[PDB]
Amino acid sequence: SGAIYVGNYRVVNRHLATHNDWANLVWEDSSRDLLVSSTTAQGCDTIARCDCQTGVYYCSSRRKHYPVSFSKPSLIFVEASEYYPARYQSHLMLAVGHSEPGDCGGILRCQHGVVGIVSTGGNGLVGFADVRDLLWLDE
Ligand SMILES: CSc1ccccc1CC(=O)N1CC[C@@H]2[C@H](C1)[C@H]2C(N)=O
Ligand SMILES: [Zn+2]
Repeated sequence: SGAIYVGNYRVVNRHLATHNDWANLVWEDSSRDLLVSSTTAQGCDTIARCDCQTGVYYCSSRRKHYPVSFSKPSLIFVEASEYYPARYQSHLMLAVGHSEPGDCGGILRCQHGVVGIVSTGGNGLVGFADVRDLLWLDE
């Protein structure tokens, strides 16, 4: 679990979105595993606007942060899941690193701010859904 709080928006994994997230829906993209809902309180997270390929992510299954190198956002095999079936996540970045399913929602950050959230992985990989292209989150 986990979310990004920026302005009057809450960014979560679409597969973990709650009833309240869907009742206050702003945008969702099944192909990206993202959902953005509106909030009453103002969030103070900063979204990164960059092309960094290195950062640090939080891994709840180890209670640890790990530094990683990750690929640029691209279309990639997501193993047909319970929430979804086979298809290629768009805007997904991969790194070598530990992850388990509840790891989804952990934040990946670079020196510029939030880059994305854990969204795929397995067999020694970890996938992050990029949010740097969502320029509207800042307004
Ligand atoms: C960190 S995910 C993971 C980690 C180790 C082992 C297995 C997984 C896979 C997993 O259970 N997933 C959650 C639901 C859907 C795909 C990934 C998500 C998507 N974005 O399509
Ligand atoms: Zn950066």
